[PDB]
Amino acid sequence: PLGSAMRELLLSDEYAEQKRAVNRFMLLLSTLYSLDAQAFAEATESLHGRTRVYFAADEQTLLKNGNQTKPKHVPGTPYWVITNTNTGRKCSMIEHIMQSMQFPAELIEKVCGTI
Amino acid sequence: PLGSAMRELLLSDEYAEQKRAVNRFMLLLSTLYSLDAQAFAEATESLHGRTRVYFAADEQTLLKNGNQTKPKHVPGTPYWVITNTNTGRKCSMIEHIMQSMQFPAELIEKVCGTI
DNA sequence: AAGGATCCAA
DNA sequence: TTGGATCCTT
DNA sequence: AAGGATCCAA
DNA sequence: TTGGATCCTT
Repeated sequence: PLGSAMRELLLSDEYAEQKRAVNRFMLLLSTLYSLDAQAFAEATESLHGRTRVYFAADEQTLLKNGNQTKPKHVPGTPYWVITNTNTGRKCSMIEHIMQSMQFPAELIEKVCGTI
Repeated sequence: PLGSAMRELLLSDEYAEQKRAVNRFMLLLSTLYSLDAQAFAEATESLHGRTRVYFAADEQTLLKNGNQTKPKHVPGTPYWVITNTNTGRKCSMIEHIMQSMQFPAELIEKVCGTI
């Protein structure tokens, strides 16, 4: 929908610069939140593991529940994310934040493909 | 609903006779189908394993998918069921036929408690 | 010799 | 944390 | 001395 | 067959 903007970013030199997964991941998060803060926020609440919390508004909440997790700082928004995850999980946290955001499954597979 | 009939069976001297789980389970399936053949039937279609079929209209359909399974014969109706299953599963197949059939969760835990 | 837990594969 | 089915006996 | 497979618990 | 977090290095 507004996911033509996501496309821009997949193609962007900046997205391309990034050499690490972690890094593409935060850029996705950051941009998504910059589209709909709202839809992102909702998207987030439903996202978490068995025992670990994934997003949260501050470093600490994440350090508590689930222990070695790598609370990365702030995307470019007001959230904090877990980083101690292989790319698979990295992917699905995006699959999820994107499904709840109503992005076409076509995009989604692409996006996850680049991470 | 018509689950007071179920309640009579849990109490019945007949249900009480059976000493093995299998037998109680067959008596359940058997009784349930007697209530609503139609609702039993729809209940059934959704019930199956990763790779075994659980219910079927004949012994062979079962023997084929999945391998030692113990096609038991017939309840007292027209179906055939898998038997090579521990009590647990024997349970959840009842839990399933039963939720789909709209019995109150209260009953259901009871029932599955007596298997 | 049937039944079913207990163990192993997704 | 579900499901298959060996394989050890309630 | 971060990143993220792997490898191990539900 | 998913989620943790070790623990070996793209």
